[PDB]
Amino acid sequence: ARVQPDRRWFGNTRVISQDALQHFRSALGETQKDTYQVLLRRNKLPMSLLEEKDADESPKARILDTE
Amino acid sequence: KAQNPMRDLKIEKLVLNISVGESGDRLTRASKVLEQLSGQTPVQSKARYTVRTFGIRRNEKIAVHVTVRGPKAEEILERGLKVKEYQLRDRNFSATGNFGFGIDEHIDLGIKYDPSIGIFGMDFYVVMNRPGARVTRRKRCKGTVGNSHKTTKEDTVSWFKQKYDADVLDK
Amino acid sequence: AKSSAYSSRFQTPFRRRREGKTDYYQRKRLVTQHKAKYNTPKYRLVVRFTNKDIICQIISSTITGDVVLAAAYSHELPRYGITHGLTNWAAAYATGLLIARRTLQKLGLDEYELTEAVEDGPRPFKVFLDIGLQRTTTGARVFGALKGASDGGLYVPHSENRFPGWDFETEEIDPELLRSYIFGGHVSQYMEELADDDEERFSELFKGYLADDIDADSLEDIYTSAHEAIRADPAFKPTEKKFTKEQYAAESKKYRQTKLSKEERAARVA
Amino acid sequence: ILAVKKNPQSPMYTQLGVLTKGTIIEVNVSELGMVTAGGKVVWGKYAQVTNEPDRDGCVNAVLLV
Amino acid sequence: NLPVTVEKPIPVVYDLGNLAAFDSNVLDKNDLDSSNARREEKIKSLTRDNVQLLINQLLSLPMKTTTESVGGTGGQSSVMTLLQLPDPTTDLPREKPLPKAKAMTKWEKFAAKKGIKPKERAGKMIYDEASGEWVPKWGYKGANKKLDDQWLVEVDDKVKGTDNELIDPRTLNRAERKRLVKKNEKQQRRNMKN
Amino acid sequence: STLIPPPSKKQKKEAQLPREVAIIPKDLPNVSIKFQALDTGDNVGGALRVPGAISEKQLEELLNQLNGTSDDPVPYTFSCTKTIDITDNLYSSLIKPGYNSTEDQITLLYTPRAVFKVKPVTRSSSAIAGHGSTILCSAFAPHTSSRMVTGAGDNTARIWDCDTQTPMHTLKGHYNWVLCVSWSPDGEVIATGSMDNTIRLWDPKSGQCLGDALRGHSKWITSLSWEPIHLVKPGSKPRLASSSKDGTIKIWDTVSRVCQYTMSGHTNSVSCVKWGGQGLLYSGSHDRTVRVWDINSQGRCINILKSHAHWVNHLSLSTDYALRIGAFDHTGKKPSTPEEAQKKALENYEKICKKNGNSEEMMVTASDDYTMFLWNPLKSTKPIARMTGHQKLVNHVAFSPDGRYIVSASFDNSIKLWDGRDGKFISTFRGHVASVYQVAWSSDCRLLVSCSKDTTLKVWDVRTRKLSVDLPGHKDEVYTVDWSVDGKRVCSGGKDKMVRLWTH
Amino acid sequence: NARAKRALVKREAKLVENVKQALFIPGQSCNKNLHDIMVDLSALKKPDMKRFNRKNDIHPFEDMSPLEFFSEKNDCSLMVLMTSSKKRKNNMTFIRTFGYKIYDMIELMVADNFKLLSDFKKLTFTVGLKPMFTFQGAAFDTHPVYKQIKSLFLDFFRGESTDLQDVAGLQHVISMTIQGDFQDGEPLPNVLFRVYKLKSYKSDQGGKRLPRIELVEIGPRLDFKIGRIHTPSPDMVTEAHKKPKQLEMKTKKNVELDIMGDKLGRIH
RNA sequence: GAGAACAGAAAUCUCCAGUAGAACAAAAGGGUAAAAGCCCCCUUGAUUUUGAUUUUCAGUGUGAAUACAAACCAUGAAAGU
RNA sequence: GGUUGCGGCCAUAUCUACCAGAAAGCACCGUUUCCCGUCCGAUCAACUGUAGUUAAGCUGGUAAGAGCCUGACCGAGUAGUGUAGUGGGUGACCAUACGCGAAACUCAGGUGCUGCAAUCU
Repeated sequence: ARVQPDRRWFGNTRVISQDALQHFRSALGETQKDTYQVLLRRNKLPMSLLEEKDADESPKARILDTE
Repeated sequence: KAQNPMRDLKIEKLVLNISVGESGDRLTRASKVLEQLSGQTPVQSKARYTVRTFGIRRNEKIAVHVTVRGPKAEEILERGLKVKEYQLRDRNFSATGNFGFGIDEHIDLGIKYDPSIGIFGMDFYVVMNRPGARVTRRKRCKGTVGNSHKTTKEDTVSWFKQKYDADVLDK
Repeated sequence: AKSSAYSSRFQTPFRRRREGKTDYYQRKRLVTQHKAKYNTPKYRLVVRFTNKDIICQIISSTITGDVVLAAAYSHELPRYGITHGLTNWAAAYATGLLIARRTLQKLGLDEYELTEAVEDGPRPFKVFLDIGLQRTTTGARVFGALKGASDGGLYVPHSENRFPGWDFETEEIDPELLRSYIFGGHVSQYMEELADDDEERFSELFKGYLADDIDADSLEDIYTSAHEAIRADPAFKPTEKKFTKEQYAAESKKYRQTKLSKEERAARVA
Repeated sequence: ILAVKKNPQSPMYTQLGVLTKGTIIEVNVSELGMVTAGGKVVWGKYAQVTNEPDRDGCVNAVLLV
Repeated sequence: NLPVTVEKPIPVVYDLGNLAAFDSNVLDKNDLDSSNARREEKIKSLTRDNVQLLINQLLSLPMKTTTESVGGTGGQSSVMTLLQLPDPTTDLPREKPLPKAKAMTKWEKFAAKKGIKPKERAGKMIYDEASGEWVPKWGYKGANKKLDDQWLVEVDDKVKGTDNELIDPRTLNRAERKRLVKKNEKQQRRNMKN
Repeated sequence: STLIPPPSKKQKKEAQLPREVAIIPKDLPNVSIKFQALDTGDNVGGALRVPGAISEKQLEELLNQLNGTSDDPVPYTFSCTKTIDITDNLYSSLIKPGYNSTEDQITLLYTPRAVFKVKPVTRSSSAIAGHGSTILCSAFAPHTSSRMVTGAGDNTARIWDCDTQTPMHTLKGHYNWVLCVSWSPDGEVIATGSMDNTIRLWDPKSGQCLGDALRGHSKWITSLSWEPIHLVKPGSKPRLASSSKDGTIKIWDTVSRVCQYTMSGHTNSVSCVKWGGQGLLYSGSHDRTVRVWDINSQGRCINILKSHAHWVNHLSLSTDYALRIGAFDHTGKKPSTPEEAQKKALENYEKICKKNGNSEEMMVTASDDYTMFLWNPLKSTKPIARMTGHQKLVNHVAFSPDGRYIVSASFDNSIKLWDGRDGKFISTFRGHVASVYQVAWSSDCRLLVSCSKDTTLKVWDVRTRKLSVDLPGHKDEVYTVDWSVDGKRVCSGGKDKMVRLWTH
Repeated sequence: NARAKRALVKREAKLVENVKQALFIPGQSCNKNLHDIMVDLSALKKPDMKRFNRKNDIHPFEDMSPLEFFSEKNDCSLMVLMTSSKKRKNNMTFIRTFGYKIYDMIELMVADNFKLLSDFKKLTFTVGLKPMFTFQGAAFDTHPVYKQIKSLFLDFFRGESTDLQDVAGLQHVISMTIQGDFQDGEPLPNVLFRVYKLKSYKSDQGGKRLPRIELVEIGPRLDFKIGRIHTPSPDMVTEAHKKPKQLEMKTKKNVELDIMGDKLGRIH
């Protein structure tokens, strides 16, 4: 069991452009789900980047830092 | 037009050529003595054919040469003319106002002889042209030299007679 | 002894190729080749150097022969305060700055086209450097003109490995040496070295500086003032014409040789 | 984990998705905030497994940079 | 302030992929004949109306904008707003016919019949156990030509008793490799013929 | 690279279908509108009928004629109450969407704007070398955009000429990291506060150090502020306030090069000090408190504001841009006399300070408790508003130059836009994939630039509330960014030891 | 050798074809008027133009082999043969070829009242940008001859195809108008070919998004009389109009792709 | 075609003329001359990896080949290739 | 009208020999510290327009020069080439109606037109 030296291991495998990020971010939120449509295949996307929702309130501050 | 200062004949380049024939240590010594003569590193020539009689393979080293331009060229030319005791044949000059001659021994030039150096000869070749000859050598707007402006054999012989006061032998 | 068969079968090149001043291999790629197929018009920043003048033009290729949009020359520099060294690196920088500022002023980018119907703001003006038959070497006056135009405000795509001060070993530049070449520090250093070493060379060269009483330390100041003047007033003021077109034409045609008629030629032959 | 790129033991194990030591995997690197020279956001890269998950109950990998 | 609203009896059709407009309205020969001096004005007015309608459609087309800067790949800058042209409607003949699908070779038929899935073609590098380096398996400095440079080769016992003993085994292996290459070339030529 | 899905066959057929043309109707009836100011809520003319095809320029001229100031018009923008701005004309902005009928009235709120325009920066002018360590701070000259000062971790600062993108001067007085750099509001002296608890003053024209360094702090300098020109008496030079890690704010008179006051009320490191236009100073510190001091009362602490549960990281003022700019403007005009400079600085300050009845100077504090507080410290001691929504600490906060908006750059890879008056939330700027370090406005309050840990800058359009242009190019994290006063250049610097200059 | 292989691969057929190239061939008899008209058309066609210079003995309606040989040698699917005769003065023959074989040919004669490109002396468009097209006449949609004319000219001057267009490149428009409506049994009216350059101004009625358009004639102005025709075979028409259909996604019933890119199936 | 010690018909150098008559592939009825020829510099990546897309292999079909596209990659001052 | 920069048409523009070119420009020409490249600052690179020259570069004219090019109501609707009325002729072959259609030869001529920008005694 050996791994040969290759520069393909150190290259980027997946990238996304800012325009694509904005398009998918705007599309996520405008989806109107139909009960008679089933999911045949899920698209592979950076959902951690795409799932950003505006929140009205912030979480409580960590008091153990100051006291 | 003869009174115009741009028709003066001067030295374009003095080429010292040494064709040793066989590549090796003798070619190295010829290169070393050419360097010690001209103050500049010589350049080698690659083979153009392959002849069994001449003992030359394909793409090998046969000759070296040095191009000298300026006061150093004038000094080397005056040394060569002092060695040749100011006597040049009529056939030494070419049809384009350029002339050459062979020197059998470089020791006559004044170079200190060394046992490892040996004995070497060289071909002097001096090129003459008037100012304005860079039209044929510049990159942009390349043009030909005019008919009246081209250097001729009689003109360069007259220039040599005026300069060095050396007779040109018919035979 | 060229033969009539050789003359008949001879194939002459283009006119500009015969009087070699144009590289058509470069021109076809500069004009007819496009990175994308969006039909964006292209412009060339043509830079040429004579023995005494620097010509910078912005040229757009057209089917009826190309058209010049703006131009700048080194003989306009006495207006801004540059009277000596009209073909040096600093002069090329100033000419590039001048043409950049003049083009920007003419276009109104910095103080009804169909693009205004679709886009809110104007685009930066993009020109591609055209050098013609010139050698690409580190420390060239054409790249100095390119640097001047880029600082002036034209978007000229370029790398910085041909500017003065570029280190060959490490892929980096010396901006201090670049500033020295911009403000003519090399010329001032040569002037000081000549004055310290050989007084006869300093009398022969730089005679105009001595005649106008210009010190070697004022080169930076006069170049800075010239750049400020160019930025303040980049408009094109043409030279005042002493004479008129008819006077010029008549006085030139007086010396130019008149044609001889065919009947006169026949009379001369017979 | 995004994909199993190469299991050094066998391509059969690679296509079966076996996670052993020395396996090259593809991982989501969105939270690392990597941007290329051209402004593209990197969200997938390669890593090599450095442990035995069948021994220690977890997968440890080193990102190949 | 001239209007941009052109009223036409027959509606002009548009092919925005080719940037073309077609109007099938009535054309009078009297206004377009060479005997009339206003033919240029008439043609210019009709072309002006058609170009105005085409430009109206083009400016009503959807527009693509980006955020990437200049100097990048793509050819579009952030300040540039482009039109999104639809696919052309007009059908035109091709300059060349569509490429036909190549017939299956003997190897392809055999592999399909025997269920031989194609190789993964990961790379050309293989590990040399006799050394500590990865070497190419073929080509320039490939591992398939190491026998030629091998310093010492044992002579096989099967070559004994034949006249080919005195030949260099490196030369024999080179000849065998060339024979295999020529056989592969002949099989490719045969597949092309069939 | 991941691509958006391609259009379907039905969508391509719909694209090939002919397009509708949005043309202005000719029989459009008259529309009743009521003018109203955003700041004051004053009604002009009541209900007036205008043509339905009214353009923005013609409506602006109508408003100027109503106000009686047609000779010197001032460009305004219009909004209608869901609030929708007027882009091109009333019909396309409101009537074409059909939200408001022709019979119903339209209430138009007018807001003043800038006469000039700043084009967005779309490319890098240059990448200039010279610094030996990471770049820590940067600033532009107030009078001109051709001078930029940059302090770095190699114990040096550099003055760069922005016209040729070349270094002009090197400032090598300090012994440790140059944490903060600042320019005098009259453009005469550059102040550098370093890691070695010292402050040095420099003449930029000669690139020289004025006397010896200011000493007295025991820990490193955190922030520098200058006395406003409109408060400085003519013929005098402005004083320099400095905050530091030791918890003291020291005031220096540079005419005699001495120290006058040493405010010492804070119990922890003072994050920032700001010198307002009403002779007051605001200090934010790591003891969760903001202290309001008076320069006219021997540096006494007027007020202590305590509403945060963590360190207050940054604070900003409504008139902060005017205080920084002094008497200069976007055209780079230089007053001839100190009296004229003082009067012009007073007018520039008042145009932002005194409006809607009484002069107010709002303050915003961004803290490590993921939140911000909006205060009006002159009238009240309680905070006017609380801005929440950030999931991590708010590293930077900035008022708009007109004081109408607040922008907050946080560590949750986001920027947030809020109203500058009441602090209500407006929008979120997203696109950074790492924590945003700091932010900067343009001169006409229409464009924003932000630098991030993801080695990129981003320019955002405030009106459309979306990303305008993404700027990569830095090899590592970008720490400092600034926009020129005339809005022609943007400077940035970080860990790559290179100064990036960006132009349109 | 690799350059030769690259040239062969470029010349071979493909799913997305390249821009069609046009070869301009002088005939045995040629005139200065023909040369100037050819120069103007080649300027409109470039950089997808190759021009011969010598005289070629070509009769398209008597033989096709020299044209086919030239097309195969130069990879030019468009041919413009310029000749002159007493029966056909200023004859331009446009030959469109499919697969190095003669697909169709048209033969037009230029009228005498034509003005060259240099007669107008006006600023023109940048080299190498696609034009707009206008066609006037219901025979372009009904009559087969004008169908062929419209298809030939759209194919000739269409240029490179793209899905994104910059608004700054919309410079010139080619107008092809039929000289009045005609009826059956009448001689075919001449086709008038004109080139115009666009100008835009504020309209004050279509807003700031719809400007008023104006035209300035550039030239050349040409009047083509339809001398001779040669139609393709129906099977050749079908073979030339076949679509590759490989690049696009196959349509499947009850299967859709939403904006997020998920594949969704419908059940009933 | 002229000039230069060995060096002559063929070794090496110089000047002028030199539509390619040299050298690369194809069998042009118009291939290439500031080159497509010769030399020098940089790259050893060229079997990269992403794809809801085309085609084909099941008991391992979110895998692999295959077609196409894109992101990259190399070089150049750049246009671009 | 001369010239300079970028061009289109690519010999009416090319080749060989003489003459003229006031001003401006172009070019030859001066130097080698800096950037750069060569055996050679010869080309390339840089500095000064400082020392000079219009001798060359370039443009124009001249030659019953070579080469090349344009109109023909010039050959000529001709040679040639494809059908045909049952046209004859058991015969090798011939006028005819309709289509397609040259060059050799002759007459008349010629040795650059032009777009953009700037400059000129």
